[PDB]
Formats: sequence, structure tokens, C-alpha cells
Amino acid sequence: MREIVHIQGGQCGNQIGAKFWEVVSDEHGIDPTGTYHGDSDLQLERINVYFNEATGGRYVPRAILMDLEPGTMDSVRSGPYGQIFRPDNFVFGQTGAGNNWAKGHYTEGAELIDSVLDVVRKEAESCDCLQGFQVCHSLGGGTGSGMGTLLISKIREEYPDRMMLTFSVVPSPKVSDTVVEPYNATLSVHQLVENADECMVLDNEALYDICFRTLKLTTPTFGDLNHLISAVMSGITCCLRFPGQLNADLRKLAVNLIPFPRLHFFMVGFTPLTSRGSQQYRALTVPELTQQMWDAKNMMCAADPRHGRYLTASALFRGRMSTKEVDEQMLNVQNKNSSYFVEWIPNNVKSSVCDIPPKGLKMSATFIGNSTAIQEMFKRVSEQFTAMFRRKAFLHWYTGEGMDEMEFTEAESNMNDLVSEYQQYQ
Amino acid sequence: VGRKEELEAEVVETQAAQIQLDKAAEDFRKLHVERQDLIRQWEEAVEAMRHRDAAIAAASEQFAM
Amino acid sequence: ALVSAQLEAQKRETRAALETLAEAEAEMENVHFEKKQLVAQWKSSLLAIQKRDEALSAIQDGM
Amino acid sequence: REVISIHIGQAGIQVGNACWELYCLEHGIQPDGQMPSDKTIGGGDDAFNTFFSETGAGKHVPRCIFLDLEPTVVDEVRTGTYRQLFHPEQLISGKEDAANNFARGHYTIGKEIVDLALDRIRKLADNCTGLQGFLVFNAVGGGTGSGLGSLLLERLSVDYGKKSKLGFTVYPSPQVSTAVVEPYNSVLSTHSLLEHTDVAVMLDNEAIYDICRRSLDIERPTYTNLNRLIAQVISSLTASLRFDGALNVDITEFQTNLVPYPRIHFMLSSYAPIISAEKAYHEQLSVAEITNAAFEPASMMVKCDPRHGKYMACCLMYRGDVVPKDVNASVATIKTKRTIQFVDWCPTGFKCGINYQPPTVVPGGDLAKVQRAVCMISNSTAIGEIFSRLDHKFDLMYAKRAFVHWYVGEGMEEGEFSEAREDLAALEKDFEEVGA
Ligand SMILES: Nc1nc2c(ncn2[C@@H]2O[C@H](COP(=O)(O)OP(=O)(O)OP(=O)(O)O)[C@@H](O)[C@H]2O)c(=O)[nH]1
Ligand SMILES: Nc1nc2c(ncn2[C@@H]2O[C@H](COP(=O)(O)OP(=O)(O)O)[C@@H](O)[C@H]2O)c(=O)[nH]1
Ligand SMILES: [Mg+2]
Repeated sequence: MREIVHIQGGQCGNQIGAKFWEVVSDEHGIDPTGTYHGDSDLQLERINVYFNEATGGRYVPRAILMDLEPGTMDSVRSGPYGQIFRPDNFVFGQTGAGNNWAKGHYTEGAELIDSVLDVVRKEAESCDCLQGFQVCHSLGGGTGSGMGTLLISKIREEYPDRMMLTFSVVPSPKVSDTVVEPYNATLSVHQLVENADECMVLDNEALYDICFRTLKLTTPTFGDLNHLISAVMSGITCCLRFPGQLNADLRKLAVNLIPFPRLHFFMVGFTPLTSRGSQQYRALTVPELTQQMWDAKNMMCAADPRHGRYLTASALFRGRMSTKEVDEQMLNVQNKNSSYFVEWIPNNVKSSVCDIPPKGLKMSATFIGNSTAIQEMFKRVSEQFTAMFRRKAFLHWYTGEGMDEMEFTEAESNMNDLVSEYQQYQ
Repeated sequence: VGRKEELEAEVVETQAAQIQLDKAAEDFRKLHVERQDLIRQWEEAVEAMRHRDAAIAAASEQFAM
Repeated sequence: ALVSAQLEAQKRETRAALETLAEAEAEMENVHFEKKQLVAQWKSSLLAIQKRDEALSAIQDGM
Repeated sequence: REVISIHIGQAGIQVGNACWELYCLEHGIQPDGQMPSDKTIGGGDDAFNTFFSETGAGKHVPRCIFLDLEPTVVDEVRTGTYRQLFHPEQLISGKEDAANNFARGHYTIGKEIVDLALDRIRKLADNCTGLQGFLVFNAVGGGTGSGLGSLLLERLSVDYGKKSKLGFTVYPSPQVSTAVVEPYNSVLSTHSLLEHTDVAVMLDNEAIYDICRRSLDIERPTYTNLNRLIAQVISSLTASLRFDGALNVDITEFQTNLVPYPRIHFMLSSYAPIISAEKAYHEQLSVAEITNAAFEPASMMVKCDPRHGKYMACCLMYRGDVVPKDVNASVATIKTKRTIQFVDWCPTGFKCGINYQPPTVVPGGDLAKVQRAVCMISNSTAIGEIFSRLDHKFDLMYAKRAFVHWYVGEGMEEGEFSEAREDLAALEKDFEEVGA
């Protein structure tokens, strides 16, 4: 019935989605060859949501891979679990973006969006009934931010009543990979706050902190950050792919977590996160999962909640467990952090339980949270944007490509009013 | 010639000292900014702390009856 | 003679700059110490927040 | 993803001769122009396709033209150990030298061979299908580098336009210089480099001599020793277009990332670890140490103390096994340091690219094999020192109108002499205005 289509571009998008497809293919039990080798029929009953069988048990994911450069798509095809993507999904970019929102959203878009939108329309109408779109990208990059928001706007214009789940990595001041990060992030937020339906804002310094502390990985790398981030994307559709005592789809999650339309910037968490040197010396059940999942340092965002408050939160458990213990744990933690939950919205926490825990585990708990402390990240992006725009530095690369400064001011004031409304809800 | 060489060395050294000085001055401005921000956060925290005492006192007053 | 005089003026200038730099770095160390102490105080205050909130809820649940 | 090279003047041709050796060795190409048969190193079916063509039956030819007026260097190359590597028509040699005369190299003699040089460029670029941009190597201390170089930049910018031009320009050393009338040619070539090049990486000679006598420990270096490390810098800059990596950085964002203003484009270049074959294994060379050695004041290819001004935009290319975590930590420490102060309007200053190809090594060199390397290209505000220093000793000559007759006998004018003078004045004024 309900069908998800995946959209993926930029270096972040392509690598992260490659690890995502690896994880989900391994979980449903299909090998990189492209054939099913599992045993339990629970691995087959819901293959349609992510795969379209072509011929003779050959499964093909329902993804679209987009880029302006072959440097990443050649790598993803070289990597394992990359011999399954249909070549038609490779809208093949030749030139490149070079860290330029203007290039990604006003020059390369003109000649690439037509092809990518036709392909995504083919993919969407190729199913029986859309459940929605799952897009992954960046804000400070060239292709993932600009072209990503362009395609997001086009899809929001075409399909107006299908859900949109963005997984967007937001730059952090600690890790400064480029210098056009402020402009790119601002101009992407401008599109996201108006068109995207709900957005998982993520970063890299939080992932590196997680790998340092809660994973104790001595030498973390992108090849593991992408796995860690892909875990939550694989876990957020556990209800959609599996039965459970209390199901909850994306519509359920959104209607539970979005009190007002201008509040769709959530933070993510995943439990249990434990090193291999401690996987044997710990107990796994609802109390410790609740502690690890409500821990402030388990967030994958550069926004600790303890300086703000939670408008709402949601937990997605996977594994057989008593809803009685689940509910009592949620009530107990609500009483514990009463000061961190907005008072005039009772039952700030929503729960959902499924049946099949992730492969290699007996229990798991994904976490989504809408808290008014997310405005810190946008504050420390807007400060950089102001400090740059006052001097109009790096500005000719944009302004010599059809743009001007009015929409710069527009995006700036957009974030100003957004953080203002977050504060006045606080 | 030797005296001119050492003069140039001294100019380079004093300009290095000057650049360290104004870098430290900008660092001072920064750290003062975080000092103000962090005192503000701690004051909000202690205001919330004091608010709880009044609420618990009121709860005790209402529980006595 | 002129070049030697210029040398002496430069060395006096750089000595003054060095003294100012030393006082600045000492004051920086003081600021960082104040940083650490105040962050510790904030942690203690937050723990007090949590404990008093739990006491409040427990007392209210009777009424 | 193909890039072509044009070499103008003695310095350009010699650096290219010491660079194409490294290129062919790095991609495993035999000096006669064809890869071997049994021996197999790396996978590069398109990793060679950037700097080299493939003439069907296994004979790669570089995408480069050498050009000179004094045919001595060109026929030296033609008879050297690379007779077969080059095409027998990409080596252009005129008849008579320019003889430290920008006027003679740009007006009289220059205007009779650029017509062939850029035609060769045209029917060389027609052979590509993914052209990125040009990179030019020239010395502004002479006639062919300044005059013919400026003419070729003019008549290539007017022809191909938008494409980037990575200049690698050798300014004279402050007090060490062979030529004597060279400040005139320096200012005349500046007044064409300023408005016709998107990014001009500067290179000096006292700075490189200092590097190769302090770190490399070679107390009697030479041009064969300078051009080797210049080629090292070029290869580290352009490795990404040939080799995949954790974080690939290509030629477009060197401009959209290091050039905050249309005219403020002047790069200080640095490379670490410039090390010998004795200290190498005795030193633990990791990311933090190599980055600190890159950022120390006396490690820049141009002699200017980068403590006077501020850094506008740094770009660090890493070759070899480097993880994102430790490079992020290293740049964090660099920011925390107290010696360098960044400009105010640019909070995020660095861009780090990574590649999995370890630095190459030429048998007979001084830089021993190492696991990793870092090359920095930094837009700073401490180049006004260099420009004003050259300006003063240009003015000293120009006061007496010395040597000016050699220029007016070929077509120069005191009008454009004063024009280039005020152009340097405007450039240094712009540096002063942007620093604040
Ligand atoms: N670093 C370095 N500099 C070089 C090298 N070869 C030549 N040069 C520079 O080139 C300058 C000579 O002037 P050029 O611009 O090369 O003149 P040219 O190329 O011979 O052409 P003409 O001026 O007409 O003679 C010298 O001052 C050197 O600094 C080299 O191999 N390495
Ligand atoms: N997590 C993760 N982030 C990455 C990786 N590679 C690059 N990034 C981040 O992505 C940003 C660059 O985006 P980019 O790929 O240039 O966007 P595009 O040019 O539009 O494709 C940088 O700020 C990096 O921090 C990776 O392998 N993993
Ligand atoms: Mg010559």
C-alpha cells in the first residue's frame, strides 16, 4: 500500500544513502548480488516499500542518485551493495558545482532538474500508492543544498499532499570544511522552512563526539559516521516495514510532533550505542534504553536541549517489550525533566512499538525530538552570516550569477523570525 | 652591514610581538562575550532554582490543611 | 651610529610590547579559571533543579 | 577533467622540464611515452587522462606547450631525455631573445609568434572534452615571461573567457636578483597579471633557498633543486582531479573559496614536510606536526613574513593516509594559536581536501618518501610588503629615467610606465583598505 521513494545527492547524500541502502538491504536479507537469500517471510512481506522486483527475484531499490560530478557516483558504484541501483537512476552530472549555491540552484538546475524530475515522477507513479519522499542532503555543500532545495520545491509543487522527510546535515563551527558555509546554509534554510515537510537537522561534531565517547572508536571516519546516521533512517520506518502492537506511520509522527506548521526541525537519537568492549558488560531493557535515549549527549545535533525546552518528543521501540514499562518510563522521565517540557502541552512524549528488532540486536529505540533549543545552531550560523555579509565578502561569485542581496536579507530575516518564534514559545 | 641585519631582525621581532598583542586583545573581547553569556545562563538557572522553593513551600502550605 | 640608535629604539619598543603581552596572557589565565569555576557552579545548580522538581512532583501527587 | 599547461620563458620551461618528469613517473609512464606491459601500478585508465592524451596505439602525449624565443632551452629539451614524450610541435622556439626587455618581448618580437602559440592552443583544446582551465608558469623578471606571457594571457582571456587561469608567477627576490632592469618588467607584467588571472600563486627565490638550506639541508642548491619542489607543489595542488579521495577538491572552488574579491587573488604557497632522507625516519611525521611545519612563518615559497597582516582564506590539500578527525583537530589548534590572527569578516577560514595517493618521489631527489603531505595555498594580506618593496626600487630607477630608452626604442611609453606605477599603488591601497 504505502510506498517510500528515496532521493539522494551531494557527497553527504550519496555516501550516507549508500550506507543506508547497505543496511536496509542486509536487514531485509538480500545480498549485494540483487537476489533474496533470507528465511523469514517477514523479510519478504514488505519488500515493496523499498524495492521493485524486476525479473526472477532481482530486486532494485526505489532511489534516485543525483550529482553534478561523477567523482562520487563512480565511487558508490565501486563500493559494495552498489550493484543494485538501476543505472537509469544515475542522472549523470558532468561539470560540478564547486561550493556554489547560485550554481546549484540557478545555473546547473536549469539543465538538470528536468531530467531528475522526470525520473522521480517515473519512480513515484511506478508504485500503487505513495507514502512519501525521503530525501538526504547537506546545507553547506554545492549540489546537495542548492539543487536539493530546487528539487524539493519542485516536488512540493507537483505532489502537494505527500509527506517529505529530509535528512539534512547542518554545518558546525568546530568542523569548518568550507568557507561559503554561512551563505549556503542560510539560502538552504530559506527553502527548507517553507517547502520541506519535516527535517532531521544533523551535524558532524556531534557524530564525532558520539564516536569518541559512546562508541570509544579510536579512529572515527566518514565510513562510520554514515553508518551511524543510516541507523536512524533505517529505524524510522520500522512501523512502515513491520507489524507492532502500536503502529505509527510518518503521518502519525508528524501530527504528534508538529504543533504548528513552522516547527519541523527535529533532533535525532539512537539507542543502544555501546562499544564492542562493553557490549558484553551491560543490560538491555527499557530503563537503560530510556536513560541512554534521554541523555543530553546522545543527541546527533550541535544543540544540547538543556538550554531549551521540548515542545514534543517521540520514541520508536523495536523488539518485544511491555507497553506498560514503556509508558511508565515515559511518564517517569517527563516528571524528571518537567522543567524541560513545555507545560501547556500535556503528554509531550509519544510512543510507538514494533515487533522485529534490528538484525544483530534484541532491542532498539529510535528517538525524535522537537525542542526549542535547536535555535542555537541557527544562531551560530547567522552570526557567521552577519560577520560575512557586513563586508560583502565572497559575494561576487553569487551576485555575478543572477542573484542580488535582497534574498540574502530575506534568508537572514527568515532565521531571525524563526529563532524569535522559538524563543517566544520557550 | 651587520648592524642593519640585526636592526631588521629587531623590526621583525617587534612586529611579531605587536601581532601577538592584538590577537590576544581580540581573544579578550571574545572571552568577555562568553563570560557575559554564561553568567546570563547561570542566572536563569538559579532563577529557576529559586522559583522551585516557593512552589514547594506553597505545596507544603496546601498539604498542611 | 644612526643604525645603532634605531636598533636601540626598536629593542625598547619590543620590550614594552613583551611586557604588555605577559600581563595580557596572565589575565587570560584568570578568565579561563573563572570559566571553569562558573561552569561547575552551573552543573551544581542544574542538579538542584532536577532534585527539587522531583520533590515538588512527589509532594503534589498527594493533593 | 582535463587541464593544459603553457610554459613561457626560461623559468617556465625549466620548471616544466622538472615537473613533467614527476608527472610521468607518478602515473608510471615510461619516458618514451608508452606504459610498460607486465609491470602494473595503480588503476589509472582515466587518472592519466587529465594531463596526458592517448594516441590510440599506446603513446601518451602531454597537454602542454613549451614556448621560447631563445631557442637554446627548447632545443635542449628537444635533445634531452624526453625526445619522445613531447609532441614535436608543442615545443615552439622563435629566433631572437627578448633580452630583459618587456617591450621587445610584448610588442616587436612577441606579436609574431603568439599567433602560432595560441593557434596551437586552439587545436590542442579541440582534442579535449572536459576542459577545466589553464595554468601558466612564468618569471616576471625577464622579457619572455613578462612580455610574451602578458600578451598570451590577453589573447587567451579574450578568446576563451570564463575559464580559470592558475598563474604560478616568479617574482624577483627582494635583494637577490640576476637581472638588473627587472623591476621595470615586474611592474609592466603586474599591470597585466592583475586583471587577467583569476588566481596568481606567487613564488620567490630567497624563500625557496631558505627552505632548502634550513629543512632540506642542501647548502649549495640550484634550479634543478628549486623546480623539483615547485613541481611537488603543483602536483599536490592538482592531485584531486586525477585521484579519488575522502574529500575531493577541484579547480572551481579554489576561486569560489579563496578569492573573496574580484581583484584580491594572490596566493602564498607552502608545502610540508620538506624533509631529507636522514631526518625522515627519525622524525614521527603526523598531521599535527606537518600542519604546524606548514604554518610556521619560515616555510612559505615567497619571502614575506605572514605575521604583518591577516589570513583571508587557507586551503590545505592532504595526500596520503589522513583521517578527517585529526586534520580537524590540527586546524582547531591552528586557530587556537596566538601567532596568526585571521581577518575579522571571515570566521571560517580553512578548506581541507584529502586524497589517498601518497606523495611521489623522484630517484635522485632530496625529499625522501613519506606517508603523507600537506600543501597550503593561502590568500593573505601580507603581500603588500612585497608589492611596496618592489615599488620603491622601481621608483629609484624611474626617477632618473634610466634604461627607459631601451623600452621607447621598441614601443613602450612613460604613459604606461606611470600607469603601471599607479596600478601598483592602487593594488597596495586595496590591500590596506581590505585589511581593516
Ligand atoms: N626559481 C627558479 N627561478 C628561475 C628558474 N629559471 C629561471 N628563473 C628565473 O628567471 C629569471 C630570468 O628571467 P626570465 O624571465 O626567465 O627571462 P627568460 O625566460 O630567459 O626570457 P628573456 O627575459 O627574454 O631572457 C631569473 O631571475 C630567475 O629568477 C628556475 O629554474 N627556478
Ligand atoms: N558525514 C559526511 N560528511 C561529508 C562527507 N564528505 C563531505 N562531507 C561534508 O559535506 C560538505 C560538502 O558538501 P558537498 O559534497 O560539497 O555538496 P555538493 O557540492 O553540492 O555535492 C562538507 O562541509 C563536509 O563537511 C562524508 O563522507 N561524510
Ligand atoms: Mg630569456
